[PDB]
Amino acid sequence: GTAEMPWSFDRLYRYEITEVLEKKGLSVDDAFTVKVELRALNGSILSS
Amino acid sequence: CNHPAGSFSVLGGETEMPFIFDRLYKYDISDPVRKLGLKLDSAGDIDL
Repeated sequence: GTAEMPWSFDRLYRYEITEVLEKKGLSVDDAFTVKVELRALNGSILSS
Repeated sequence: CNHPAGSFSVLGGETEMPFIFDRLYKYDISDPVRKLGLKLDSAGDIDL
């Protein structure tokens, strides 16, 4: 919101990708890219 | 408080590739605490 102190996490956060990578049609060694898209409830897209 | 506890450097130059660290860096400060004598487990009365 607006009234929360600036908080930073201690370390990284994980999400599961093994199934989507294996069903893509490639193994771990191949080089790919990861894109992140934002969607706020305001009704717009923020800065990726 | 004016108690020294240690120091370390950071590598930085204006021609740096913007980067970030994925893990929490760890540093050892046990010895000055031991010298000060307040018990390490009951560290609930210190700050840095």
